[PDB]
Amino acid sequence: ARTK
Amino acid sequence: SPEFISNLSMQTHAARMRTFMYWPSSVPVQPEQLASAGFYYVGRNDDVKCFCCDGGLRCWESGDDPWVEHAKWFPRCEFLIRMKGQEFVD
Ligand SMILES: [Zn+2]
Repeated sequence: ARTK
Repeated sequence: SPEFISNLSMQTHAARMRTFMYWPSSVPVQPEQLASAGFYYVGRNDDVKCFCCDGGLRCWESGDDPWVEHAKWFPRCEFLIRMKGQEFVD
């Protein structure tokens, strides 16, 4: 998961 | 429930689970894992946000643990700390  | 709230409409586990109605079932992370960790679906792609800290995450992959991702990207989230403790968050 990564930040938007 | 934490003192601080970014999305009051998503304060309840039941509300957060409801956003996963149209969650793509090809994404390899289950809605209950996300909702339990404070996340709700914002309705585009696999984009989610935490109801407490407003932290936003996408591109969920097999093996991702929503609690572990919550603590690595948004380590000062009040909900995260109340649920898992200062001790869990690097
Ligand atoms: Zn959070």
